[PDB]
Amino acid sequence: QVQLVQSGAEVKKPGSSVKVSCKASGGTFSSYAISWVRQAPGQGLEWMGSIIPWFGTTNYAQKFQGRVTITADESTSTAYMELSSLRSEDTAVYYCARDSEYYFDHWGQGTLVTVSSASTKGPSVFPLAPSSKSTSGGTAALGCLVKDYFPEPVTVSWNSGALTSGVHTFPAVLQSSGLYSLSSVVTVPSSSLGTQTYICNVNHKPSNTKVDKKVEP
Amino acid sequence: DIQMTQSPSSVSASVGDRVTITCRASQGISNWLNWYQQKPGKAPKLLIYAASSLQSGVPSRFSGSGSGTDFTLTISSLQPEDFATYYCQQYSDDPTFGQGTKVEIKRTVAAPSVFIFPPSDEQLKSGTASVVCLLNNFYPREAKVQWKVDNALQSGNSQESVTEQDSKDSTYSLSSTLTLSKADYEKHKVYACEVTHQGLSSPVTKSFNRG
Repeated sequence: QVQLVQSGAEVKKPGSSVKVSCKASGGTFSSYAISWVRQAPGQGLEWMGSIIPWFGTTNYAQKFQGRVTITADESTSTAYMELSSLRSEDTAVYYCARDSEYYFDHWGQGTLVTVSSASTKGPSVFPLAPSSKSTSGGTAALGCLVKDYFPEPVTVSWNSGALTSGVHTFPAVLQSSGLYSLSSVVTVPSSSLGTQTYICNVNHKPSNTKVDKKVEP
Repeated sequence: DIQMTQSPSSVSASVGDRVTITCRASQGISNWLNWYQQKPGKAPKLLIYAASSLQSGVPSRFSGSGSGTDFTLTISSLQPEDFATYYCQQYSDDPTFGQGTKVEIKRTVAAPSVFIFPPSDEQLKSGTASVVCLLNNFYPREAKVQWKVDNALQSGNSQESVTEQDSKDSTYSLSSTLTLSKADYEKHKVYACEVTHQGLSSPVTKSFNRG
């Protein structure tokens, strides 16, 4: 299987530099180029450049020439994208992709880099307990409230990814304070609330927040 | 250099419908035109390369055609999982992308399932009270939530967001959070989320009495 695994989300102050990594599965570096593509949140896609891990040769898009450096470490099968002199408009999800020179056929999961001078804050995680007020025809809704964090993103899984059916993880809301909040909910059988364990796994990589919250009736 | 223009900006269509999306280049790019599918929050996925070559594992209902400047992506039988934004990309010169076409699915009316969550003991101890109202799996997306505290309409103390369309049942869900101080929360009895939606003939109230 082909997989490209990128480094975590980061906050960076204006004028600084960010370096995103991209760990490729075996065989990739010996047969393919690696491209970097960015996507401003709520916007479209923009190619930054490519590296051929074989020869170490690079090609950069005109608009990033001088600001971007793409490197490859063949010993670890890891590619890197460094973007210097960061400005507010460099806030985007950065993707690495396997590049045949004719298409991008596999893409990393993406890395959200937020360029901001504001303080990083980890969320509090509160349970949304199942009760008589969250039942409907034999089903029960439960969840987690992930409150007061900056910047994006928070990711939520349930039971370490083993619970996906009926999960809704909502887009973040921006509070008046500049902090974000989000909810993640799941609907389950009401019958088994006494025997099953439900844990929301909340990650906020910019603040090293990693919280596993058990949600009980 | 080469600019890509996609049409339309969005399409809404029923399951089984034929969907046609077009991509135009500012100059001739031969057949070096790729199509990607992107789900909200996820990485783009290659569907078609070299204008008309179907990527491995991609359903056959996807097809591409064109050469030169005018290109089309066709979904022959739209499925709920086809909800996504679709991007074209030229690779004749330095790669550039179209601005995307959002494809959404039309389906039958579904009323929301409405739930309410009082503040957790953990949060109350910290000095804040967030009350969450959940509207599950409704269609269409237009839904109205009003918060009432002791029958008094609230304003300025709530935030809400809606999900992207569901990839299996084509519905939407909505979460609304009412936030007040612990002190304010304990001055009132009844916390009510009142929901208006096409699938409901009258507003539906979901409420609890504090305690």
